[PDB]
Amino acid sequence: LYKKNPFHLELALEYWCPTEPLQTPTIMGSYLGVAHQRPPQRQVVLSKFVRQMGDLLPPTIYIPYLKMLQGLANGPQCAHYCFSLLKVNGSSHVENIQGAGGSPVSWEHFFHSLMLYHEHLRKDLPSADSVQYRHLPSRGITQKEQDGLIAFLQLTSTIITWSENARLALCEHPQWTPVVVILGLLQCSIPPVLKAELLKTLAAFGKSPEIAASLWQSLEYTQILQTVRIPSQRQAIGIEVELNEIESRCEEYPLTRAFCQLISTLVESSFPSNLGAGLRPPGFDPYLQFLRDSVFLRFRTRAYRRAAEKWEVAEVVLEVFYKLLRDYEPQLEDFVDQFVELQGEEIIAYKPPGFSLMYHLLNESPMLELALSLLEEGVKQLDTYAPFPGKKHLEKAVQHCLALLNLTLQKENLFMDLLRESQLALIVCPLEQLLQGINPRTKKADNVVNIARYLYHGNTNPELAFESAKILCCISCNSNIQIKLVGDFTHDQSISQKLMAGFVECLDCEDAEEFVRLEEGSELEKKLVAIRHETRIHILNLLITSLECNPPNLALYLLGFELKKPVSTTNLQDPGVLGCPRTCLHAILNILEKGTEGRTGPVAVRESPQLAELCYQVIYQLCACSDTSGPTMRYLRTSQDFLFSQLQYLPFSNKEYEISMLNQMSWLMK
Amino acid sequence: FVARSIAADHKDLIHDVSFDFHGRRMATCSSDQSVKVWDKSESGDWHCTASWKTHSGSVWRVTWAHPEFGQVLASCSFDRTAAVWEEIVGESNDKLRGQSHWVKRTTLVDSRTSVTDVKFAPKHMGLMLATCSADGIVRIYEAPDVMNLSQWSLQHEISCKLSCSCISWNPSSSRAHSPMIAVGSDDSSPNAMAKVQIFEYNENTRKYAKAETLMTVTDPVHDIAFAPNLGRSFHILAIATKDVRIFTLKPVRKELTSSGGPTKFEIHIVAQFDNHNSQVWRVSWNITGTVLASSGDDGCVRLWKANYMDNWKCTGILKGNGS
Amino acid sequence: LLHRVLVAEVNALQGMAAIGQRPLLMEEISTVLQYVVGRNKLLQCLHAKRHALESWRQLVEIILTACPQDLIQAEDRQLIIRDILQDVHDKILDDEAAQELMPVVAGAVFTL
Amino acid sequence: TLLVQAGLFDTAISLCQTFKLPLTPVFEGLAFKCIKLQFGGEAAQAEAWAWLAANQLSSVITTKESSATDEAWRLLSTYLERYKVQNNLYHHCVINKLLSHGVPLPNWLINSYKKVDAAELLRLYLNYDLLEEAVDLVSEYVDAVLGKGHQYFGIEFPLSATAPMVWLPYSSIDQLLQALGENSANSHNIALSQKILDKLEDYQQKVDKATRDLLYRRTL
Repeated sequence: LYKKNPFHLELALEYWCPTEPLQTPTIMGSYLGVAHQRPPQRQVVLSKFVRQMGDLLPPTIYIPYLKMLQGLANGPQCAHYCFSLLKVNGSSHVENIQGAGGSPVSWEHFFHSLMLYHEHLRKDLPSADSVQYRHLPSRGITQKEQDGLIAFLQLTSTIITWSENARLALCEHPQWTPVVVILGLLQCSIPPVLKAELLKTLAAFGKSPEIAASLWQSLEYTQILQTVRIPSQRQAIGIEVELNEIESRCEEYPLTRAFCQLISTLVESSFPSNLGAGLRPPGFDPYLQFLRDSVFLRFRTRAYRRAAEKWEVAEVVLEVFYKLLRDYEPQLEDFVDQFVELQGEEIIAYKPPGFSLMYHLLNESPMLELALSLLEEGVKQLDTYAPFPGKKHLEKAVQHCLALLNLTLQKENLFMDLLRESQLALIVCPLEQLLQGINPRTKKADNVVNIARYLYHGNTNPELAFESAKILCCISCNSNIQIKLVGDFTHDQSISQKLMAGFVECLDCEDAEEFVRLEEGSELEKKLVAIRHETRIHILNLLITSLECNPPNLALYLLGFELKKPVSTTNLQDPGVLGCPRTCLHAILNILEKGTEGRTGPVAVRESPQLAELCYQVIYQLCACSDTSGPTMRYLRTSQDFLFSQLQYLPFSNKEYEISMLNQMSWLMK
Repeated sequence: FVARSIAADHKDLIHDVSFDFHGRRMATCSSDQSVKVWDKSESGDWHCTASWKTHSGSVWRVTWAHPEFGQVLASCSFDRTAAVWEEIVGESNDKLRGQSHWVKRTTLVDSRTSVTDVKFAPKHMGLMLATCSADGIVRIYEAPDVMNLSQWSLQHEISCKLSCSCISWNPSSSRAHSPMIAVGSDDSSPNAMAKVQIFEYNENTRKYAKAETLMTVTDPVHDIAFAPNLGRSFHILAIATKDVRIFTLKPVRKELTSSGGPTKFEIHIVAQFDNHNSQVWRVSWNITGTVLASSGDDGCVRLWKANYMDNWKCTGILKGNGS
Repeated sequence: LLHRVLVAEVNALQGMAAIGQRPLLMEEISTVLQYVVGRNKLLQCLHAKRHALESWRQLVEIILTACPQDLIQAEDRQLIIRDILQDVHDKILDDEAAQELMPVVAGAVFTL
Repeated sequence: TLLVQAGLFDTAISLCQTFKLPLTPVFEGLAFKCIKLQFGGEAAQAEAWAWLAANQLSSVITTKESSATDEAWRLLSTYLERYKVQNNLYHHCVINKLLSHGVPLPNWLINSYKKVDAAELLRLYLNYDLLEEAVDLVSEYVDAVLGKGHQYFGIEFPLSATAPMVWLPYSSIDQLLQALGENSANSHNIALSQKILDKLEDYQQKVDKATRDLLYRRTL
């Protein structure tokens, strides 16, 4: 139950009771000295129940109690009170080092147990000459201790996922040293599920940047991924074997997913620039080689017992690549080959992981094949509208794939000019143009067409329609590409009718700018309305930029012009008339038409003033250009009387949106 | 130019002369093991107000502190020491007839070899004293109190890996240039390809890291001087060797990826002058760093200035007549 | 970009004193960034007022240069121009009036 | 341990002095405050003055700083020069804490520890794979025993038939030559091995002569 808190309510606080006063010095806004309220009887019975189900725990109730504490440790205060219970449960056993009877639900019992398993597993190590009849080694952890250790690692991981104090005041401990014990156990022959919950415990510890900076050097020192491959060595060591010899034996992948999750925290606390220095060239790319060339390029190859886990693996790798391209900004030294002395030879450093990602997205790479054939595969599942195993993880794996390509387009020009000044002997191609490469599956240029097919899902996946509209807005800036987009978007009329539908479906959606301000609303609903509104704004910006590109352009298609004739001979008509489809022009009109009967005037001039400003700009461009104006200035009078029905409401009036209303009025007067 | 003259009554060769910050006092030091202080009267004369033995060797330099630290002198010696001296008002102890009111507050002893030069730092760094010696080291000593000048802490040893002959602090008061010291070498070996080295206080290490080495100064060096910084985005450095040299040192702006290393310089030679026909034995700048003076075995001090096109030229020759 | 640049200098200040002053340096960066948001609002408002006045001027000048003389008579056409001139003048004879508008205002008064 | 977490280090040292307790947690915790600072954001830089000003550093002097982070490293240097009676343990502790956190060692800490044990430093460099600094540490140590700045390695008397007998960590040197040779496919692991071997006969021919010069002074 308390394991999720989707409204932040900390309701598990009735199961807690403060034994010590919190001294948070950072709120300075009240003067009511509320003197020492006594905790309510409900809380005094419940926080007593949590303690008194710890009294003399039998081995059957032990795992239920660790799970009860895991649910009740959810939230920042809940985690700090649970950390304090697990501390008080240990602080009693002084001097009496024969009376084995401390709490088995305490920090000290757990970290001493981890140290004992490390001590024992690292001692049975097979000295080679011992070739004769051994008995069974009665020192392997049994499942009852494994699943108990998993329950305590999952309790630990929830506590440190929330409480800052509980990451520090466990890593600081000079007798528990948890990072060194956990990395030490990951070097041992323990099952990959126990390794996964150990790696998740590190991934929750690595939130604090002081812990993360020491964890990066501890990972590099422990070779859990082997970054230093020795020239005599036939077998790799670490997770690159366990993935390909154990997980690729089980068809289940908990260890590699927990390792991707560990790197996924350790990028947002950042990585040391000197990572691996003196042992190898400094930098990140050996970890990117594993995630790219051993995980990602190998996620479609592998077999899976969980038909969902094929997508659970894709989410946690594309998240790491997204973070590494989000936070990297190109610099001129990325294009200079920095040399470093290594054991007496001069060797070039590993370039930034974001430079490595840009270089692998600005070429016809197997990583770009796997990205674009994930966008194709995503639409190809979604266009069925069905439920399927792991669906939510495929929708996220598409989201990170779109956001990667969008981050490339947002940084491409700077990366391409720093390459021109530095004169580095690389080749790279614009992603605008690589997206027009022949898809090796379908044997069309259909990658941009499959990006635009996410708009046909704008009501059901607005976060995929948003990044789609925004990517397409960026690509619409290139006047060279406009004429070809009109080709690829109209060559298949069945796809062309879904594309027209998806652009209209996002615009005629009724959600207003009001719901982003009302403090009562859910975070998730406020977010979804803002995403839908940005999706409209990027569609209007795509139309605005496309209309000043020479004909034929993408806006003249989306607005309904006869691109099989001279544009000025177009017979624009109302939706359904002679079989005319609904177009973005009938949507841009509908946005301004709502309220034209009312004493209050147009609704979007009040409830979406930035949407109204851009809608009037598209109508101005459609009336100022020589070859749209003939068709448009007919249509606006013959079916809508539009300039009379709008000018009657001038001037527009709100004191917030003066700049936008002066521009709405500017376009309507024009 | 007009010359007034003073009989210096040093009982052997004088090695150095140094003004106070106001040009109202001067110090001179000798092979007779003495330092003298001379004060400029309000009548425009000069009088020897103190004359005492400082050391056991020949004294090789003398230098003053900035007057926000009082009336403090430093002197270096062939006995391998440096000594710090304070002028005290009212402490002339008659029970010891003929001692000076310039009291020795400390003696620095850490150099294994002759201490060849000694310079106080620019005052905005604190009461710091650099020395250099023929063990190939520069040493930076530091007072924890301006009143208890007996206590001096050795904060840095800097290894040049060549003998040290002279030192110059960079006089930049601007917080956009890290503390710098340039070091010259008397080394006559043909194996050491460069005789000037420049150390930046690379703050990101607590240390005088070697930023640069003047690979064109192959010949031995006797003296070295940074030019006072009139707001310039680049430093100027004068060097005394077989010829006079003037270098520019312009910091290369770090791109935002080059963490923890020192700065690097766009370095030029702006001038090289043979016109002494002989070795150059001192280089010192005017207060604004616009005019250089240098001496040699021609028995001339020569003055050098930039014209309006940065063409450095000789502007004057101060020479003895022997009348 | 301005925030990134000012924060880069507040990382380049390698000293004891700058570590202690770092809060106040971020606080003065906050007032500089707020003033620059004000400067960006001012420039967008002075654009919008001027773009609206240019659009209004464009409408007035088509009513005068392109509409038929048998749609506004010799007296009502004169009254409309006499009244528009007096209103267009007072909004630029007031001393709070933005100078960026004067090249549009005199440009309208000329055609009127 | 609580005073060390707060950063009240000289009162933790005062308490160790009234209760015989080892200063090792004080040195490790002060080194860990330096490590937290050397990777520390703008808050951790301001947090530091609220414990630096507790450790009585009131006689301040400028122009000594590690960038921003700074007086934590001077307090640590001063404690390693103030508490000399056990100084192996407190250099070994601070260096093990820096190397387990990948921090490049301050050259003042190196040239302080060379005067205490260059072998406990060489053991640490082999424990942490720092084979280049191990090759040049051996390259200086052998030459310091040959008198070329002997005082930087604490040595009273360099190799002479008029002195005490000298010593070198050959156990660690044999292990360094193996630790290089384990990567024998690299040409500069061979060059770093030769840089030791050729210099160890340039040394051992002088140990042979000094032995012959000494035996000819205990047989007359």
